[PDB]
Amino acid sequence: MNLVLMGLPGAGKGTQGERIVEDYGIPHISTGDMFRAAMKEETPLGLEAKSYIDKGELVPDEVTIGIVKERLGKDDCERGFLLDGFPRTVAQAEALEEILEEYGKPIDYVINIEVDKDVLMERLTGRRICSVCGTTYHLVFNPPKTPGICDKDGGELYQRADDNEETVSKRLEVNMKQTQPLLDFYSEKGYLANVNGQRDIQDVYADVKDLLGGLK
Ligand SMILES: Nc1ncnc2c1ncn2[C@@H]1O[C@H](COP(=O)(O)OP(=O)(O)OP(=O)(O)OP(=O)(O)OP(=O)(O)OC[C@H]2O[C@@H](n3cnc4c(N)ncnc43)[C@H](O)[C@@H]2O)[C@@H](O)[C@H]1O
Ligand SMILES: [Mg+2]
Ligand SMILES: [Zn+2]
Repeated sequence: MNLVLMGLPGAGKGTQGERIVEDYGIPHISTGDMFRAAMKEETPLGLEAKSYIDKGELVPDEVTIGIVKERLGKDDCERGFLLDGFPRTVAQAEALEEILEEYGKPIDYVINIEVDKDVLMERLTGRRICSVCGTTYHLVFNPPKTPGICDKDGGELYQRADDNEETVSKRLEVNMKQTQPLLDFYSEKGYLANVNGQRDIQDVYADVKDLLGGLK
């Protein structure tokens, strides 16, 4: 089960991925999460990536591809993996092709979670994340039972630094111009799957799960 999750900022990659990992147990590989973890530990990678992430810009291809290549080679990817937020440029897609060719783990499906750009600002500014487990909530669409705290572990929730109007706008701008070329790239390969992401979380996952049967 080799999967790629793609979608505009806030479309629900992390939300849907959390459901996939629970049902199948494949590693959830999010480049965004990897960069932020690096930013927290203040590693050289983290500091370099921060400049781009804080502005809502894409981190350069070379360094991004490098960390994904190493990640996909780990033992936990033996039965499959879930890429989240990578690739997000045709160049990264072409690089991944070579990487998976080397590992002998070609992509089964590229799942595009389609959501109108006009509703994503609301999805992100209203997002609140658990500082302990990283699961996401939304003040309106999926609120925690007790405001400010995680339903699972009681951890304090926060708002990601880049989820402000200005940066969200840049993120949408930067990723929107990369969207059609990526869709065309995978449509040509014959394994692009489009899912309507503008429905309730479990309804979206129902369609996502419909694509996962028979992948080992
Ligand atoms: N490959 C790469 N190359 C170069 N640079 C890279 C890179 N990868 C990462 N980067 C850098 O890292 C930065 C951050 O990357 P990243 O963390 O990947 O940013 P992102 O792509 O913008 O995605 P998000 O995490 O913000 O949203 P999501 O789709 O996972 O949504 P979620 O499930 O939380 O949902 C959002 C909200 O909506 C709610 N929600 C979810 N589903 C629904 C639903 N069905 N209905 C209503 N609300 C919902 C949630 O509760 C939540 O509040 C980038 O901007 C870039 O700078
Ligand atoms: Mg995410
Ligand atoms: Zn939590």
